[PDB]
Amino acid sequence: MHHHHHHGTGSMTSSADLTNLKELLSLYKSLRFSDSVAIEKYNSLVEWGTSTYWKIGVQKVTNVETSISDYYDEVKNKPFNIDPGYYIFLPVYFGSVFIYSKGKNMVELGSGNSFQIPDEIRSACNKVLDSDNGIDFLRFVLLNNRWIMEDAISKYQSPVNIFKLASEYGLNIPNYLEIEIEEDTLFDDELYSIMERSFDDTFPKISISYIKLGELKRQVVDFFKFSFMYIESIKVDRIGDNIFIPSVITKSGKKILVKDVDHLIRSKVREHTFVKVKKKNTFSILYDYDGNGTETRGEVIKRIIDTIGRDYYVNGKYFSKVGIAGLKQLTNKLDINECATVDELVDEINKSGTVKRKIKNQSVFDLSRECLGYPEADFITLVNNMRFKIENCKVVNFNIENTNCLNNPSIETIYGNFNQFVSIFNTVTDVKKRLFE
Amino acid sequence: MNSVTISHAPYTITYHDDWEPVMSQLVEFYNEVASWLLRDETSPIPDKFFIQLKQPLRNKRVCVCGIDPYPKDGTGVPFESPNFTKKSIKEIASSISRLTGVIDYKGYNLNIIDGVIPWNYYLSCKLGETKSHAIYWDKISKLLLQHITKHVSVLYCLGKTDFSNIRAKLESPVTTIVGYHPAARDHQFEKDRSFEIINVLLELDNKTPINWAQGFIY
Amino acid sequence: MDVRCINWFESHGENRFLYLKSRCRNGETVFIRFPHYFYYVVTDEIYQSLSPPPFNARPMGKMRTIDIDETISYNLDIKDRKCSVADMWLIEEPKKRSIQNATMDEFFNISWFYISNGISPDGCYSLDEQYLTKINNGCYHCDDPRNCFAKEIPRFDIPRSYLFLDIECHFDKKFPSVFINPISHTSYCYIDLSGKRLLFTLINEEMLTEQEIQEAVDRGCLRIQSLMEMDYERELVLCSEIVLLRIAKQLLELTFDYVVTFNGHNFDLRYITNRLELLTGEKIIFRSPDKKEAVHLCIYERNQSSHKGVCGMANTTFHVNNNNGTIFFDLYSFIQKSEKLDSYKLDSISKNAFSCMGKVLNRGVREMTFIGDDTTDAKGKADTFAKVLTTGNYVTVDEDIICKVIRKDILENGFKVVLSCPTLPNDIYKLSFGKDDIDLAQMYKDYNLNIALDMARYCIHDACLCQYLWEYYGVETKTDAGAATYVLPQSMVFEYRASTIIKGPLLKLLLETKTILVRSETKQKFPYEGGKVFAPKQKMFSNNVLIFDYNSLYPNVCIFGNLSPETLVGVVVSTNRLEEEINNQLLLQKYPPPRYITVHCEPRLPNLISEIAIFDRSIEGTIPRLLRTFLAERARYKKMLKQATSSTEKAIYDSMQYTYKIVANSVYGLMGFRNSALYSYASAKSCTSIGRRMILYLESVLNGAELSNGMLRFANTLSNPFYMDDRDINPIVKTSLPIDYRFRFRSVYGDTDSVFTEIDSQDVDKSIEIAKELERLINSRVLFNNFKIEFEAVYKNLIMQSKKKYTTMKYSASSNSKSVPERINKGTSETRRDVSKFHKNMIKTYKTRLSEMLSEGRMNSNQVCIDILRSLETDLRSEFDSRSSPLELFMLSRMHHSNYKSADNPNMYLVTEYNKNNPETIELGERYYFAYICPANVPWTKKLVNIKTYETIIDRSFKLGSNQRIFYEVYFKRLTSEIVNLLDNKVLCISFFQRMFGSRPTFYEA
Amino acid sequence: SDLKVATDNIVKDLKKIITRISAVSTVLEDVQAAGISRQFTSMTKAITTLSDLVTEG
Amino acid sequence: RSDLSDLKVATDNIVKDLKKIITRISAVSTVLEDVQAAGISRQFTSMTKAITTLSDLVTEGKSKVVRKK
Amino acid sequence: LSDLKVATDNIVKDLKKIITRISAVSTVLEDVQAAGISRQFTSMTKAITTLSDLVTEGKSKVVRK
Amino acid sequence: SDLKVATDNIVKDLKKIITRISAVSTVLEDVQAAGISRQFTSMTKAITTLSDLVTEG
DNA sequence: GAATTAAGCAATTCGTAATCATGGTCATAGCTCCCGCG
DNA sequence: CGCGGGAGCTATGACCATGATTACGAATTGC
Repeated sequence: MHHHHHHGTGSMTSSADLTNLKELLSLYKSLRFSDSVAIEKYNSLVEWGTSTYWKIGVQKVTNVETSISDYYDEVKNKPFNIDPGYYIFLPVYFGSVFIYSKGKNMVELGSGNSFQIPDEIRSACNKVLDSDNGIDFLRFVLLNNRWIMEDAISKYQSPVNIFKLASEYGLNIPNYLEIEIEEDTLFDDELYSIMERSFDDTFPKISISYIKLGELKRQVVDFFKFSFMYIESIKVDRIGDNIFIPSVITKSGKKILVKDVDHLIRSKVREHTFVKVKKKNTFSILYDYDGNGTETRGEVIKRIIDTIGRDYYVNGKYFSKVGIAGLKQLTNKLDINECATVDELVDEINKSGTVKRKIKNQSVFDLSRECLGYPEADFITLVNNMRFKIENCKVVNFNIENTNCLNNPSIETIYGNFNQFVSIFNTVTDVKKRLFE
Repeated sequence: MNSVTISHAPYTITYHDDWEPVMSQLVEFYNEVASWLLRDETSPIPDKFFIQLKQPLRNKRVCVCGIDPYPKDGTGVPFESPNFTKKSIKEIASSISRLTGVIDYKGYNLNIIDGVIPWNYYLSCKLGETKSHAIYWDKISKLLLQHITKHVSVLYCLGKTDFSNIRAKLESPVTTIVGYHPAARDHQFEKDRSFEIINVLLELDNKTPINWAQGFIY
Repeated sequence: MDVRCINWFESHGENRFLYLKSRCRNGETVFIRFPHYFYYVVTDEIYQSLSPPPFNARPMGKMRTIDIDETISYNLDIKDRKCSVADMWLIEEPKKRSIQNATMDEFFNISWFYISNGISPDGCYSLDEQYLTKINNGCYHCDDPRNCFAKEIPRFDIPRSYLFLDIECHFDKKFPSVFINPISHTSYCYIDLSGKRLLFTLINEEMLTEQEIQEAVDRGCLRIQSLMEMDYERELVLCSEIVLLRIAKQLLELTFDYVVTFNGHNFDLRYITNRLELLTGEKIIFRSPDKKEAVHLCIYERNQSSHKGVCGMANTTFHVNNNNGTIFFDLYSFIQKSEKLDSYKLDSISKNAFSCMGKVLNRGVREMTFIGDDTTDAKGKADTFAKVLTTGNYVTVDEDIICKVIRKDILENGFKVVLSCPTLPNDIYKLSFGKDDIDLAQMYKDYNLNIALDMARYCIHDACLCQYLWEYYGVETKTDAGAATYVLPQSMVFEYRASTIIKGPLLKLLLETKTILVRSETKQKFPYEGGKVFAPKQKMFSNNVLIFDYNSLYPNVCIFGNLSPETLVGVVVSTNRLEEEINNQLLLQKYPPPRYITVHCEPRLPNLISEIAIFDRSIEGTIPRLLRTFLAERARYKKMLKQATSSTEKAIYDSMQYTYKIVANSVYGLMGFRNSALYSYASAKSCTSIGRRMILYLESVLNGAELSNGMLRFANTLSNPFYMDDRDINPIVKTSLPIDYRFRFRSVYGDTDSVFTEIDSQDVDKSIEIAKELERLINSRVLFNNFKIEFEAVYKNLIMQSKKKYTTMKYSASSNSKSVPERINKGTSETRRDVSKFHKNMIKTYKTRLSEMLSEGRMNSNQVCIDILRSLETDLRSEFDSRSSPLELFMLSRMHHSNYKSADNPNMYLVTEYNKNNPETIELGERYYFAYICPANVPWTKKLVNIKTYETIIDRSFKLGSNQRIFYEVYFKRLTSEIVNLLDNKVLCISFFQRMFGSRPTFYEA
Repeated sequence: SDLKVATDNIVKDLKKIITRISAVSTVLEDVQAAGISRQFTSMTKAITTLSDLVTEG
Repeated sequence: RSDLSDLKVATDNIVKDLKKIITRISAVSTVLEDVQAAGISRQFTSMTKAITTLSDLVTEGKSKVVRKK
Repeated sequence: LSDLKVATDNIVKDLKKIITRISAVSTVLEDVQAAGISRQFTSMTKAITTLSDLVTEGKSKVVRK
Repeated sequence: SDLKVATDNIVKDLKKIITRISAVSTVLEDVQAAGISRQFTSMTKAITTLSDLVTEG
């Protein structure tokens, strides 16, 4: 029976498994850059490598710290002399740092979770990555619902023409200035201030990254002063159709900018207590520090909501509003003209082929969840703890089964707005009935 | 570099300092297999059985493992042919020429490459026979290849039927490549790209890629 | 022309031929050569699209191709399964041809030869000789296996030839080497075509002096100098080792039906062929039946890599590359695959197999006479013991005392043997063929003629022991049953695991049903939930426990639920409860409950909350029709076993129904296995879900069941849980029992397919009668469709340590109160092979003592806790001080493999150190005896560090040194932990375990 | 009631101290946490001696 | 309040001020010991309530500053 | 009482407790003056003046000369 | 009603201390006499500070 | 020369290794007083 | 008289040692 081998080996010498191993190598070199999906693909491919070649030099990973600091260097807060040569200056922005690696998902620094981005920004990033293969990742900044490319770190080419292409497909970019130097100019506070002024961007920048033409391992330089300013109140500001930013306010009226809700709650900002800020020339930037109080995560979220208002819930990086919710919210989430009833809505969805295709592909629960701007996992956790009475795909009656989810105030706020969610869900079930049935 | 006594016909085994922890057991096995081995006219010269023991193992990171020497005109170094009449080393030269593009070569040698130790599993074969001295070289081959796979990172095996049990023959897990034999029909050694796979698997283990163009003889 | 198929076998390269070894009625062996093709199945348009024309193409009819893809659906908008009916052709190719979009490529070419030509591999066939083309004497060529193999005559008996052998080799060290140690003895059991069972042993004359040789000739052992002088009739023949090996080569080159040797491919036949290349250079040449090709005997090492964890190499079996049609059978590999024993060497296998009860009629000072017959033991056990005792030399008495046989007399229905035994008090003892109290290295060291004849007797005992193990396990009948059932060659029956042995009857099923199952997408990985093992509600039962086991539960689950990959309409999943309720309502409307069954399973993904699989029961699938065929054929062969009178036909039909039982149990496991041809994650997970639901249903009706006034009242409503059923749902059920019975039933435990019901009664025959009433009432009213339970046993004094670990006495349905209790132990330390025999014996005696306190009456557990702790303390200190118990009673075992996540595991390193230091090579899958050894100079140790570094593998050559000792403390730790887990109060047990070993004992929580 | 108003303004001044350390205690460093935990444990040792001296007499 | 370029001077202020109130409370400790040694009859239930309130206040102060990591 | 070492040790260790207690009296008087409650210190002034007279007499009588 | 009896007990303890120093003071010897004199300078400094606190109003 | 198979999970026990509760010890800041030198 | 050097008490966080907890893997049985 040696027409069947003694212990049969696969076609692991073939060129297809060679390309699979090269994909494993390229994904291992960008293991910290990639999302959770490419990490799971890497783990499955390492399992394949152990199954075939009996030992692989790399190993399966469970948690990966998402850090692009290997392509960066330690930041300095002292004035320093710079070398002569060509230099490209790119501002580093205040908001949450995100990267778009070759896994075609939007990777978040510090947690590695894949963030949900709009379709036009996704298409522009895909066209940027398909135009130029040599880009390792696309560093982005999320603040005030604006996806802006802070930097485009690549090995071979400069980021200047990459930023020009990003301007071509519609990605928002900072102003690039190629300013050369002759002598060893001391990079002091005045030259940094006039450089930030010459950037001429109204968006909040925290530091400035200078780019060498032919040298990698790029450096960020930050000038700031640690300050401790007393706090009057925490006020919310409108940055979108339904969502809000936290903005913490001192006694004098200086607006200390907060990166996101997670930045506000990991530093444990309390009313009438001191906070750690990075003092700048114009803006005030809160430090990325951890609070030292004994108050837990749910209780600090609860007291932040109680100070802001009980009609607010945490939606990822931004707070959000609840209230009356009819056809206009579904209209603005369908990016079409205003509606008074179901019939005009379904007729103009029949007019709009792309909108009809998006209705067909997306489920009714996902559509109605995105209509009211709910978080994904938090709303799944809320629905998974309660029962429903359903007739003809419509929630005619709902009652809550587990009270233990209501200690989280975001879950309680979505449970308060669940009547409007039920109304909008009945509307979208009616729409899906009058289109595809 | 180091030498131990042998009661039988080679009478001397020259080995490197990193080949030391297997030598007492290799002499123990050879002193019981050689009295029956040396009756047959071996394809390598019996003084050339252990040339590959004169090679260090720390600098080697990949091992090209054949099952036996060539049945005629055995040099004693695996896949070494100054005459270059052997078909197997001709297919190795063809595959490395497909890797590099270097088509103007007189011969090929896997011994001269940095990081490559060419290996015969069974260290000798009878003239005109394949796997003839397998029963003599079985435990010796298990011991010596276990030492190599403890030292090197990637194991490359030039036989599908011959090296099908290579995970049983080695006690420690190693990166093993059970590739097709160069003399195999249906052009399966022409089809596969195992040396590229060797290079990729070595960069997965943070090792230096093999300059395969070093093995060409001009 | 009437033949019966012996073996099927393929040509070794060059032209690829398939041969059939067959036997006529007169005993003449008939070989039929077939052209073996690479069979391929394509559609009509692919068949005409082939640029090279096929060698052969037979019209296979309109066969449906179904895409079996488990695609989850988050709504009920599920597309229909891709069924494409097309004309299909069997592309028979002499060379391997890569055909794009060729379906049914998973099956073997030998199975495609079998099903398409209508040939059963275990079948008797009248051959049309016009299709047979004669090649040479005894070999034919059949180019048309359709019309030639068309007449299936019934089964006729055949004179099968056999060569059971075993060899002995000289050794001064622990294990022989081939190159420096000669062969001393080669014994054979030459059963030829005439049935003349010849038991002859070859003596090596080079290990004897010349005066010793002529003394052996004068003692009756003839001496030969060549092959032509050799006579197989004389039992003891002296020769040189070259003549001995040429006799071995001549015997192995003979075309036997079965050459069977225990550990022979690994050791005996390999040593024979290697020493044959050594001394004379000859080779055991296996020639083809048409004599075109001739191959030499080369033992190829076949390793079975595991499929769990790191997918390391798990088992290693050694085989012979013969092409003459002989099924070279290694019994060591077969009993390694089948039986669960501590060591698989021949002594322990013969001890477990040939065990008999022997009463004592005559007692002596040193000669103790044992008589065994049908009164002492079961029917046929004493006859088997006499059959082994015909060539046997040593009998082990009461598992401890090994006795040499002085004189042996074979009775008509039993045996009569005197034994070298001390005088013993009891009358009935267990007689078995265990170890052999000789030291074979020293016995070879002082080698003289009496030693040579004694180990010739031991060698012929081992060679005939291969025959007695062959007939004990029914390996010829199991081989024929596996050939007919799995539709494999007779050589290929045991050498393949579940997937290849299901690919035959699945090929049969797919060609009757005109179905093709294809998997276009890749197969991804999910864990799921198996059967529901209930928590035992009481740790002890003084009452009887009724055992209601489902008759092949998961086959009935698949047949009932139509749980096949192609009958899966879709998998409905929900990430939220609202979509779950919408999908529940739309599943109630869209798929009606009689035609479709909705199986509420666990989620395959962590974000999902529900996963419902829908199965169409309008037509039955591959899994239900395959399992219905398996269960119907098992019932049919069991029925013919009931209407059989001869022991041979009874053995054939018993092996037939056993093989159908094994393959029907295997269909479950191949659905969950990812790489199988039966793979369906939805159908396997639905099988476990529906089986769990039936377990909950049968437990819930039997929880609190009250049989009052001759009427059975079930506590819960008798509803079919999957759908509304037409049958009656009234829980109060009339019985056929007397009115005075007022008994309460409590379902205390539940297995994967068994539900344990505790009746409050303690009378045995009453419990058996009431439980038979419960079984028939459940099968008539509680259960439904194909679901039937079989009452297995009444468990008297059932002692459950934990889940899946219990010890009890068997009172089966056929048994009664007057019958002797039979000890069923399941999952506890007596079945455990990582538990020493000392631990097993003491847990048996102390559990019997606690069973005795439960049988005497209600008395407090504090005092009994105290006295068991005192008796245990006395016995463990006496064992630690005296060390009177031998090395064998303190000896654990382990299976060796390479399925290890960590490369530096001390088990793998320990077996590596054994194979590197000691000449015995432990293979993968080998079971090795190990013990815990520390130097004797150390004192009694409370705390434990590096226990696994104290492991040392013990073989037959190992002797305990004076400076070394057994580490008894971990044995006492494990044993004391098992005592205190059975005990009630924790407080005294923790104090005892801290005063004896200084640790906190782990306690099971119910 | 001199000790009453004495304990009253110790309560008032200590509550002012608790409010200002509550204002600054979100952002305290490690060696600060060490030193002020030392200083607070010295003060609670002082009030433990107070409790023992006013309970026993 | 307002802006602090370095917190650490205010930390020196709270350390010295809390040292001052420890000197006050040790002073009232060793003068309450003096009036207990004087032998005058007193009722210190209100002192027990006051030190209970003081203990609650200092445990509130210690509950969120003592433990790191 | 020989060598007067124990008496000197006693009159060193007691006066440290005495200065601790009179600093405690001054500290608690500063505390109750910082309370804001109106108080009168006539008899306290009389006691302070007579203990000042006694401690000046003790200082005049404790001189080594 | 408590500080006056506290300083009365202080005056009584100082009376006992002054009488025992007057008893032992037939011989004092210079180094411990100078130490007690510097302790009396600390005494009159504390008395001067408390007299300032009672005369400041 | 090559040629593929390979049953599922539940559940328990024993040993090993990472992690943490508890406790001992050691620097270490506070911190408080004794002595002293101008 | 006033502040520095020094010496000794005194808790107190950081760190190390010991032992109990728990995940983690192998062995094994069961069904």
